[PDB]
Amino acid sequence: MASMKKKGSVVIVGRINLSGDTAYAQQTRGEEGCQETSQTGRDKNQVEGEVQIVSTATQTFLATSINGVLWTVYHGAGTRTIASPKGPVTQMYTNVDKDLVGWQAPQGSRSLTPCTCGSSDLYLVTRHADVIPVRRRGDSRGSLLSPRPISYLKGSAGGPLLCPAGHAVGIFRAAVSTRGVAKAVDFIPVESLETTM
Ligand SMILES: [Zn+2]
Repeated sequence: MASMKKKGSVVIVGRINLSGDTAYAQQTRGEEGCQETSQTGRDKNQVEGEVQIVSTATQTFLATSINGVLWTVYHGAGTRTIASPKGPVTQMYTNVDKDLVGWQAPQGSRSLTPCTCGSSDLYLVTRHADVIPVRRRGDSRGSLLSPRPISYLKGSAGGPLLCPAGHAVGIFRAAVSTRGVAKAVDFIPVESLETTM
């Protein structure tokens, strides 16, 4: 028991910048700093924007701020704390059944607003900063209008589905693939987030 360790914190290691006419990924922490920060839970880096790239020891994925909470998928983060300026921060919300977790959003981050457009014309934002058009087909599913290999969506879970105006419609959870090609996406709708809150 003396040698028993705690799980590391989730660490913010970059962001998906959607502020211009061009989407792009930025790294803010390399692997050494990520490892250190995961162990201490102390992250003194300034966080900015809506969509963060987060990492554990085994996965790199996305987390999206909506209504002042930084949301991601349970299959990425599990029950982990997130590193912060004040030390490790415990989850505010944990729901394995929805594949959804959330922490209070980092100081200096920006939150997306939930979509009030009633829009079914969506855009998926990926960990590689691709913006992929998606037509919504139900509460929690949409079809890719432009096929991608499923490998191209690796680490996009936790990122947003946006409406044409840039409002949050949902959090990407998982893709449906045929012969390696993603044809549809499953997501956690923003209403489900609101209910959890
Ligand atoms: Zn909207």
